[PDB]
Amino acid sequence: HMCDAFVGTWKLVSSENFDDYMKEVGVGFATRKVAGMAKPNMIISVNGDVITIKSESTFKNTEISFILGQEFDEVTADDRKVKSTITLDGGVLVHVQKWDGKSTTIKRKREDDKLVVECVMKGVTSTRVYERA
Ligand SMILES: O=C(O)c1csc(COc2ccccc2Cl)n1
Repeated sequence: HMCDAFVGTWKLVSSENFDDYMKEVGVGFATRKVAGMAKPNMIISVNGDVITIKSESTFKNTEISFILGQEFDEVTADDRKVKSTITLDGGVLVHVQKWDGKSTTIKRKREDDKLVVECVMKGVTSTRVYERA
């Protein structure tokens, strides 16, 4: 019953500061423009201890499966090769990505009927809000 309130199909409904977050991460112009247009659907499922998060969009379909606290290799939608660890901290899914001596964190939280995604790199934060599909 780990992650129950996250499981489902979610659709992006608002974004703030994502272009700047992507700039901070190092994403180039053309990828920022096309990625920034996307309205992904995020599909979260759990089977035993394994959590799967899929994102589907016209930019780039992704899928990660993981066990909380157990590092895995991830190729991000912007083509970074990162080492990721996802944990639950006080009901918040915390997804840390390490690459080339850098770090970024993606937090996912249930707030009312929304799933709120906060992406932080150095001093730059982007907030992306999803609704049930
Ligand atoms: O909500 C997510 O899954 C999520 C937020 S940030 C991310 C990985 O980073 C990118 C993804 C697409 C374009 C540019 C970047 Cl930097 N995934």
